[PDB]
Amino acid sequence: DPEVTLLLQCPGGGLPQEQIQAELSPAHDRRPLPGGDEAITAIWETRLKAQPWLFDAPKFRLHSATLAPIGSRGPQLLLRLGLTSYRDFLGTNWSSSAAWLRQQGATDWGDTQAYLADPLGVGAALATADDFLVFLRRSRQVAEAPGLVDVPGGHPEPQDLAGQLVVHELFSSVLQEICDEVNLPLLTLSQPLLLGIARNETSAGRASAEFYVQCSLTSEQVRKHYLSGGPEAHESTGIFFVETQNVRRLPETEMWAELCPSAKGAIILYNRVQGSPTGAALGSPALLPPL
Ligand SMILES: CCNC(=O)N1CCNC(=O)[C@H]1CC(=O)OC
Repeated sequence: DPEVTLLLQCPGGGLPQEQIQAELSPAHDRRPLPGGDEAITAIWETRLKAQPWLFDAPKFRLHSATLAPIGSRGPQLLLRLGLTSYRDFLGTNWSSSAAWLRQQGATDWGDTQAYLADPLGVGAALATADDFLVFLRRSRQVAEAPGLVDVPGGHPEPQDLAGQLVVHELFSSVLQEICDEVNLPLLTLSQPLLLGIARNETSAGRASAEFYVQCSLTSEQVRKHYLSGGPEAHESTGIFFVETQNVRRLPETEMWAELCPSAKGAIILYNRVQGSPTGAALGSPALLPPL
């Protein structure tokens, strides 16, 4: 799977909000482009003069994520974050010249991402009460990954002493994205666990935080809630469900070729962090079938 790389695999079956620190600093921002940020401004102007209803929006930038020594007390993860925008994304990661910006970042800063917006995405492995994960079909008419399978999520917009509010907005945003797209009541959702961070190499290395969320509704109830919004209540064109039993071997299925990179990230991290048992009981052959 060359189009997805794991930046972080969380310990302990995934980290709760209270174990994560953020450092939001202008030291974590994109570097100005070698010939100047006028190249970004020019692409944006061209785009607005075709689609003048488009708007800019602020985004969090991922710089890096450092895990504590395993088994330690205290904060277990430090997220280093800066600020970027939708405009900066369109002029760097989405640019035809994105590979040239990665090579120049390696040369100038020893960092393939130094000249990339790299907005932080969020996504969920969302499990039902009857042990299915939730999948969404993307419209064939959008610009990014048309017609591909996704999981719930999005790209959160901003608003450890500003740090804790930023971690709160990241955990909040994955629940809000589930309520907005799947049409589930907030009180049917567990507090999220962070499983890890995956990078999309087809989008020049931009990263998504992948979470596990449990729903108290069955697959049939989740489907009713999604459909009862009507076609205007969701950006996706359909919903479907795969038994957690079968998610284990999803990379061997014909579905795998249809998953967008960030959804592949969520499923690899679900299988390594919530699946893959370590103890004698769940590891026994009748509960963990060989091959
Ligand atoms: C639905 C919320 N719109 C949104 O988040 N955008 C990203 C920021 N600006 C935009 O103009 C749109 C572009 C887009 O793809 O929306 C159709």
